[PDB]
Amino acid sequence: KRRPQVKLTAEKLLSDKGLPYVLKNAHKRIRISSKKNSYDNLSNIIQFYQLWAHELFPKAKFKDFMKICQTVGKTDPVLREYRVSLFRDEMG
Amino acid sequence: FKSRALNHVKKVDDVTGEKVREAFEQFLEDFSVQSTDTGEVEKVYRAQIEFMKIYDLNTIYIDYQHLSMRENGALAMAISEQYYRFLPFLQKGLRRVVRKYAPELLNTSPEQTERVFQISFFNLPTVHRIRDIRSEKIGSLLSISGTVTRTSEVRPELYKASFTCDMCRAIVDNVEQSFKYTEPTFCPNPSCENRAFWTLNVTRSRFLDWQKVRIQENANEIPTGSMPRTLDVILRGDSVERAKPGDRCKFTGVEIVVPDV
Amino acid sequence: ADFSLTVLRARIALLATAIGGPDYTSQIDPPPYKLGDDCLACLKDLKRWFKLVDDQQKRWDVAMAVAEYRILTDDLLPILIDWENKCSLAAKLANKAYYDKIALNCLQLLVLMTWPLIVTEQSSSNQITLYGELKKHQLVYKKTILSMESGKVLRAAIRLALDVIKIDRLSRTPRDNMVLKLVLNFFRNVIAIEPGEFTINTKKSMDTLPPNVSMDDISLNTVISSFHKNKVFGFLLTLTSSLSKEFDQDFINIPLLEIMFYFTKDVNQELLFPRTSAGFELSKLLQKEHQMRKNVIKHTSARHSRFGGLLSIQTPDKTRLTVSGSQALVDEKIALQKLDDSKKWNKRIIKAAEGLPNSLLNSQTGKAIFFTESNGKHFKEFINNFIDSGFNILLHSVTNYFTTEQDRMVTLEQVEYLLFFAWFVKYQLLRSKIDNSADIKQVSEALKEVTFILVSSLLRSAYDLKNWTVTHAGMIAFNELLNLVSRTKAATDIEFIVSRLFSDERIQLLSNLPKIGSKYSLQFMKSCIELTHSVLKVLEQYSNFQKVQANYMTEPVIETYINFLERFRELEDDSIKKVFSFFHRVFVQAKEQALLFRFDLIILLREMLSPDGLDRMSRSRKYVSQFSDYFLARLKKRLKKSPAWFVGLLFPPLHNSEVGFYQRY
Amino acid sequence: KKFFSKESFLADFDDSSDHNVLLNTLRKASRKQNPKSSAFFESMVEDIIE
Amino acid sequence: LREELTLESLSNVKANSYSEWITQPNVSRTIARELKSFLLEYTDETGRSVYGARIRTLGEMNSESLEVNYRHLAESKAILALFLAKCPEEMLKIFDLVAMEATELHYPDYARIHSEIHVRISDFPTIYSLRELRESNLSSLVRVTGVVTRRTGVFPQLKYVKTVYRNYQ
DNA sequence: ACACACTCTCCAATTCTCTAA
Ligand SMILES: [Zn+2]
Repeated sequence: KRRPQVKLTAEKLLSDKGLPYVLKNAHKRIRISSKKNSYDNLSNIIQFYQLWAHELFPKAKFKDFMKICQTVGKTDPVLREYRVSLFRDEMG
Repeated sequence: FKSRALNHVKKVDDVTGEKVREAFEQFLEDFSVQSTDTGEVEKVYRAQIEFMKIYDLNTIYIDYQHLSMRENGALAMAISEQYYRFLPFLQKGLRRVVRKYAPELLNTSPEQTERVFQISFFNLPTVHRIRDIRSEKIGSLLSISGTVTRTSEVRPELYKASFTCDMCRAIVDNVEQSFKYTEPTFCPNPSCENRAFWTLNVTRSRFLDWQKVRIQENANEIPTGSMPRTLDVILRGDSVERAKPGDRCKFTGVEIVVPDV
Repeated sequence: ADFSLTVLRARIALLATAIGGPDYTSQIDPPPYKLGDDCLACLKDLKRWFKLVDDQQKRWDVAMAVAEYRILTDDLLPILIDWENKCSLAAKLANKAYYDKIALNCLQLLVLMTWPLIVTEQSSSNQITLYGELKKHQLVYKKTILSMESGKVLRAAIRLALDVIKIDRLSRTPRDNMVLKLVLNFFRNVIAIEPGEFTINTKKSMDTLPPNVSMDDISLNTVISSFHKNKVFGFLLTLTSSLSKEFDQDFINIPLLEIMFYFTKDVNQELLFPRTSAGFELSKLLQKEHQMRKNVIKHTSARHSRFGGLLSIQTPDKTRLTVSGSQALVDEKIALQKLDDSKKWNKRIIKAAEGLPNSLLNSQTGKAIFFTESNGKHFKEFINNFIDSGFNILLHSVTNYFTTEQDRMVTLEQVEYLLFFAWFVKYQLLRSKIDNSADIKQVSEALKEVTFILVSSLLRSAYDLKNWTVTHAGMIAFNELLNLVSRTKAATDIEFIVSRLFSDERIQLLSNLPKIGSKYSLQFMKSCIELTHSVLKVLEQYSNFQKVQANYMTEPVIETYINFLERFRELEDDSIKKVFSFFHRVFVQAKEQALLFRFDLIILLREMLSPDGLDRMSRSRKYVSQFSDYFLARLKKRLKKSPAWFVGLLFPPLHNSEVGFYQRY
Repeated sequence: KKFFSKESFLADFDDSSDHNVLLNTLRKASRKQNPKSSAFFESMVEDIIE
Repeated sequence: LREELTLESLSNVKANSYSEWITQPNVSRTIARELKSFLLEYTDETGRSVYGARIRTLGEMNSESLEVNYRHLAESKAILALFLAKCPEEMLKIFDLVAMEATELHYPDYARIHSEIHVRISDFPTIYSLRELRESNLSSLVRVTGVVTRRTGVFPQLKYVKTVYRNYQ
């Protein structure tokens, strides 16, 4: 056979390298200010998400990363279990 | 069969070109200078078109001063700085006016092919030396002077081409050349796939007259301790064989860039 | 066989000379043509070659033969024009029947050869083979017919009509009425022939104007000039306006619909109203060109392309990247963008309409067609007199036909009706917006109850069977009716009509419609948006409302709005005003903030708001920056109150009962 | 309001109100222009006679 | 196929170009009949048919080239002269195939002496130097004068692409 | 034999459609 293709998958997201890093650091990473423009602060938010997306899975263009995430995010039950777990933690 | 239309084909269009086209149209209509002797509108460019009709000519001469004073000069600026972009639109503008006032000129018995009009300009503001040609001015409108040193014989240049397939009875028409001899990409009949063995139909295709000439700097203009530079110039249409070796001439046109074919 | 084929071609060629010829005694250099004999049989047999053979075998070979021997251009036009000019001189003074017989039968062939072309999966392989070439020859036909003596054959065709206008309807035999159908059937073709559409067999993934044809020969501009000089517009105007008085409506009023479609098609109404001028706007456009040039310059390095050094960028966790070029040294935004731009893949992509001629339904209409001044004023005069004279009487007849015949319809007649309605209603609204001499009463037949039912029924039936092109046109027609209603309410029965228009069933349909738009072409989504704006604005001025607005707000509508909004480089200034009006409605008024916290919106606002996209001084930036400020304020508040939304922002919202309620609020 | 009636239109419809040398030479000549072949056969038969 | 045109019917070029009109079978047959009728019939003022007298001497010298004066061809059947000036490469093929019929009328079995005859045109009524030639002259017949500067040796050349050759220089 | 240009083929990745809980 030819070599099988490599893809983004929920296992990467649920890995310790994955989504927990964002929740462990996002409060410290991003910072808005009224003292800078909308365009300024708006640009700032995307920095962290871009660098994190590269570190996670360098295949593809940033937009493609988001739009790929939509499919697995809506379909996989284990990922959804993790997400309802987050919002239960806030219900705790 | 899996027949399919190019549903998506609707093209992108340059608004500046269409506006320049139908502004140059109005200039040709109504430049409306008064008579040399009296305060009466004469409309010289319409008269020049009528003159061309009388003698079956193919070229029209325009004065850059007349264009400079038109519509606060913006039209003259667009023509001056971006001649290579706007030359087809100027041709389209003139074709309509000649149709309107002298449709006998549109053709060159069986059917008669269309006349390839030539626009010409003169009395530009300043003349450059061969030593002043610099790559920042590529594609602009200029005028140059020097002494002729060589001329080539007149040769036919392929302008528009037409081909027919060997493996099936099919024809391709109005193929566009630019700098190298160029041929079709597919057999248009889907019953055949042969790309080879095209032949150029010399009757249906169209040619132009072409001549190469070579010039060098005027001796009285050479700077201190230096020697004269040279340049190659292209002549086409009704201006071939006008130049003579050893004479002094003034030229106008656009400078271009030619590849390694 | 090939020899049988050429035998028929030769038979035709001999018939192409038995017809007659000009006179070489004449010493008149040249004279006109001169007439043969058996020529009745010649014309009749040619008619048989079309009907009895080519139609029965489904070929178009016979048409190829007559095009080879140039019959139309060479004989038919001078036979007709000589008949016309002879009878004209006789009328100036103020067997002959046989001459008139020849005039009739030449015209009927002109209709046949210029008849427009249709291709399907049931057309013969012969026709499919010949489609592309006969297109070229019909283009030649259009140019020629408009050219001869500045178009004088068109006076022959209307003189034929004038014979049958002449004497009372009470006398007029069925054979007689066919002439009055035939003449109008001719002008439809002459307007309908236009430059070809390229088509190929999809076996492998890898212009059609002939050498004697050009655009100015073929443009709609030309056709206006040609009809005006040759006295057509008076005929269409007189004939349509006295239509109610006992001309048998049945024979005329569909052909006479198709004309009005076939040259309203490809005009934007604003081009007919102005709202040195050409030179002034050209200079302004050159300023815009300079701004684009400035944008390129701001991304251009000072020193040359081989001077360039090398750059390294270090992340958190001490890992390093490499990028080249001299601007990357100073601009991190550019370095970040340039870094991702190298990467190869793009996800491959998905794609609604076929079978009918180019129109508003499947082309970008931000592209005018161009008029002489005399043409502009003559066209304005023709349709203005049409509207003030003919429109109500035409619509009343054609609509009370179609209610009795809806089941039998074909896709084209549906798309004609819906794009004749739309054009004329909009143009009148615009004209009276401009000036007080105009009035809205002129188009007022559209509102009465029968037509409202019919536009509704077309939209209904088209939607259910998933026919998306009729659904698209019906969307355009139903938009205008609502627009006209809001006009008239800004001045009795109209409220009754509203209440019936906004029964619950229709709200289900009109709510449903933007949701499916996400898949389809850029026009479809734009129709959905403009209809939605109108639909909500009427019900705002009804005063029910809270039920209806909550019906609209959900994920699959928002998806469509963003998917449309990101192609803003192609769209108008006005449409973006409409989109942000809707986001103001979702975000501020309804207070359903949770829909828009989704990442591909946040990307979009950077692109569009950057020095990249929307101009620094267009009115759009006022709205956009005023929106984003408020957006990010509310987002700040939400994120600090509940940090889980950092992982929320990537994904759709979560539809579980127990956690989802707190999630959304 | 307009009307554009029939009877007006019928009434108004009618009342309203160098190879350049050689080519011409040959065209005009073309427009202007067994016993006949006996001279040929006579030249053939003179070989028999002489 | 069977029917033929009149000479007056050829006054109107009916196709989109000259070459595509000459090459049609009925037109070509008409031209062939007319050329043969000219060659068998043209006379001096004294009668004394010149071409019957030239074909006679063609065999007397065992020759291969028949010579035709252009003025004679322009003096009657003028349209054929016009077509010859416009499309020589077609017209001369038809004219050669007529000349063989005319020569075999004098000398049957001349095909055993030479298989094919060439018509030579003389006294073409317009002249250019090597200055005045332009792209419009392409594929037209021309008449030119000058000095012969250089000459190659004679070689054989393959005639058809069993084999046949011809001389070349 | 050593880089290239071009052709051919198979296989699995992807999206679309139907069914039942
Ligand atoms: Zn082919």
